[PDB]
Amino acid sequence: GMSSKRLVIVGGGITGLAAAYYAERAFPDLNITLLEAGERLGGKVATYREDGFTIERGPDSYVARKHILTDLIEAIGLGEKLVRNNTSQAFILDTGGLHPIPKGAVMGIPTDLDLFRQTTLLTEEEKQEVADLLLHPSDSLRIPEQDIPLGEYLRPRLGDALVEKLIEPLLSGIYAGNIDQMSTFATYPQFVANEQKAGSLFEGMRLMRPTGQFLSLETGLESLIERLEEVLERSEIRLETPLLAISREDGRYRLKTDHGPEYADYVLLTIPHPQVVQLLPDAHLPELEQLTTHSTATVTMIFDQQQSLPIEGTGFVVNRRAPYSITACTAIDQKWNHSAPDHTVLRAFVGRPGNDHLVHESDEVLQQAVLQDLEKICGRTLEPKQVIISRLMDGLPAYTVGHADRIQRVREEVLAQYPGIYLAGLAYDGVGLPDCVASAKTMIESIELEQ
Ligand SMILES: Cc1cc2nc3c(=O)[nH]c(=O)nc-3n(C[C@H](O)[C@H](O)[C@H](O)COP(=O)(O)OP(=O)(O)OC[C@H]3O[C@@H](n4cnc5c(N)ncnc54)[C@H](O)[C@@H]3O)c2cc1C
Repeated sequence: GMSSKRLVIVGGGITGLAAAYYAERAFPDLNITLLEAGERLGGKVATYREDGFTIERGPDSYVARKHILTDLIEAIGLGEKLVRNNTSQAFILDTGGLHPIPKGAVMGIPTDLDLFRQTTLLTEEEKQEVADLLLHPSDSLRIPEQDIPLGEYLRPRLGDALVEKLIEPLLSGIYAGNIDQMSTFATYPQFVANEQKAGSLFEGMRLMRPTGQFLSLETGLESLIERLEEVLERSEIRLETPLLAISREDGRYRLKTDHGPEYADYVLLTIPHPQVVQLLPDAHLPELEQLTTHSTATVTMIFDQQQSLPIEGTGFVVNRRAPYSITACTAIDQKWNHSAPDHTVLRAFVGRPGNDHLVHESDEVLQQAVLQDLEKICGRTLEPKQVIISRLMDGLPAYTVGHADRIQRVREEVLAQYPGIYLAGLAYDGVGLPDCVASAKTMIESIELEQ
């Protein structure tokens, strides 16, 4: 039966709850305790579910192709609630107004020049320049052997205008990252693979030429959190119990909390990475000290069903140069059939790296900024019936070239200074829900080798 040894999982978001699920199965004889600092499980995942609404406060969905989360959802009995996103028309907002996303393009890279050059997003001259670059690529281009930033890869092939006006805001989406720092190999390795096969970027994207790509749940993403807790059979969940310190107990660890210590043999930290650095002072973790973040607010406005749709499609992304506080907005009721059946619901995002001060301001200042933006964008006065504001402090890390190797080195240092302490979550192996689930599964698995 039960071993003397104990696993403590720290953080009750998706990474920590997934970790407990997988730990229950991998180690029938190991004791499992989960410490969550706040009043609830779920971390960033939270769903507003009153008055027949199902409106996401944090992540709204996940990439279906990352099927580990689909598999978890099925295994725990939630498969029947899976819904896909509707596709219709999306837009880029810049200083020149609301432009439809150009047709004839894969990830903003033109594959049909005639259709693409109908766009108003670039000037005629910029369009001619994109065409000349695509059809007549320089012999001086070289396929990158080592990883380089996306912007360094893309700018010489496509020019600055297309990268700035279309690709960056398209590919960054609600996350708002900087195209010029993100890794090429870790984000879009198929660009390079296809270029190498087709001999040019334009013909590489043409190999890739063609119900949306995303999954959520009818009962809301928070129902996933709730079901995970429910299917745990022996893990002890302690809410309102932040981990405050880690000390050595002759090979084991003493974990300090407000209500007395927990003793552990294995510790999985799934909490924000700057708390990792502070909790593990004998570990030299500059990689984690230099991993930056920004904060995001979501501001959701519920309107009585509208005769003139405020946005004529699923939503828009905003060019960072334009005079707006919002970085993106979604017509939730257009994108998700289940969320708000008899209403018009808009969800705006606010916050970029190096520019997120609005997120720390009051609800009235945040709301007013979002309202002004939309009233200008939509042409008219808008009178929301209800507003739901959520704030995801330090929520998005900026992964740059060499991240994955830096995280390997962080993990080796932690294992060498604190044997039995493992890390998982959004700082490490990908920001998205499925990446975090995988992060949890792989770290649980690797404890399995070490017993
Ligand atoms: C604005 C925004 C939008 C996003 N949209 C998407 C999306 O559409 N699709 C997608 O796939 N991903 C999205 N993500 C990424 C997604 O949120 C992450 O994949 C996921 O929530 C990370 O979960 P986690 O458990 O690692 O961290 P968190 O959700 O941050 O959970 C950390 C937990 O640890 C707890 N904690 C903190 N300190 C302590 C302590 N000292 N002791 C104990 N517990 C502590 C916290 O209270 C929390 O419960 C989005 C992220 C943001 C910021």
